[PDB]
Amino acid sequence: PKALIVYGSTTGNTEGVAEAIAKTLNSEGMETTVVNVADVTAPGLAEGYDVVLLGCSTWGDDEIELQEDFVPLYEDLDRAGLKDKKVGVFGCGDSSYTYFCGAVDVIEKKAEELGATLVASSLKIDGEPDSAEVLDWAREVLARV
Amino acid sequence: PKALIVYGSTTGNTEGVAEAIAKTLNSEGMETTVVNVADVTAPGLAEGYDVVLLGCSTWGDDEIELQEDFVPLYEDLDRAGLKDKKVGVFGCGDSSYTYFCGAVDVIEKKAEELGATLVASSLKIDGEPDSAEVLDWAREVLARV
Ligand SMILES: Cc1cc2nc3c(=O)[nH]c(=O)nc-3n(C[C@H](O)[C@H](O)[C@H](O)COP(=O)(O)O)c2cc1C
Ligand SMILES: Cc1cc2nc3c(=O)[nH]c(=O)nc-3n(C[C@H](O)[C@H](O)[C@H](O)COP(=O)(O)O)c2cc1C
Repeated sequence: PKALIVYGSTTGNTEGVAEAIAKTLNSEGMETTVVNVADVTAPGLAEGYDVVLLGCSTWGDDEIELQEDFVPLYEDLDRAGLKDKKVGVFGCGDSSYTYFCGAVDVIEKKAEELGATLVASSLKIDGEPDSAEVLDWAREVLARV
Repeated sequence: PKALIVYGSTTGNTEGVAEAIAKTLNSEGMETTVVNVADVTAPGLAEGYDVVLLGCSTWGDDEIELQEDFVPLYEDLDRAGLKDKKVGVFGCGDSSYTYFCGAVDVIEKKAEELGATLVASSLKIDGEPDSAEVLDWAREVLARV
């Protein structure tokens, strides 16, 4: 099977989680392409992948701001081919702020409204990722695809 | 059975939806308590209710914000006794915005992480509330009590 990981990341945190997910998936025979969301467009993006993992950090002062590179994909996510596609959502944040990983909830709800199959409960990284939590999430995705 | 309807509303729209839902529930034999979230504190809020309906509009000048009175309830929602509780989420918004009722997305996701049972898909109200849409949702809730 093939996986796509698309991430929005300002300081590299969510990018590092994407890369760590991909290293496991690739090691377990699921060919995985990791791309900055800034470099993709929505139409047909999920077609041809058996699973798509969406990563996005949360920013904004006293608000949920999606990491800015992700917003155009969120706006047009209805064109990506997610109906009955396996999806998982992840992202970095920090529980000292108001809406801890709120972008992850916003993106996961839209995926669900668009008919995606959510492979696992979302991965919400508080601060610096722990390799155990990232690895177990990658194993859920593998088990479900 | 007893229903709690807790709402955050700045211009009265989600308040008016709360009242319309309550009319339905009360006409179908529930004892409904309606409260503005500005007047409550989180600890133990849900205790003794058969179903809890959480209503909140979407604000924020630039991005997603919960209606301001709801924010402290959301932040301390873990104290509200939602584990194994039947919950429904509703809210007003405007689909001209990027994040249409994004406060509903965020509250719904948190309620499920806290172990609540969602009794119905969440109700997202676009602009002026439609009485048929509200009534259909209230009847979905009543059938799960
Ligand atoms: C001004 C500002 C606002 C933030 N707001 C949030 C927030 O609302 N929720 C959250 O969980 N984390 C919040 N964060 C934490 C960032 O998501 C966190 O630093 C994350 O590691 C960034 O990931 P990235 O490098 O992939 O962009 C905020 C950080 C800053 C500096
Ligand atoms: C400044 C401002 C920001 C808003 N932002 C959003 C938004 O991000 N998403 C949305 O769906 N609706 C948004 N709305 C629409 C309000 O949610 C809508 O007017 C609603 O009826 C208010 O309900 P309330 O009277 O219960 O507070 C915004 C409205 C205003 C005035």
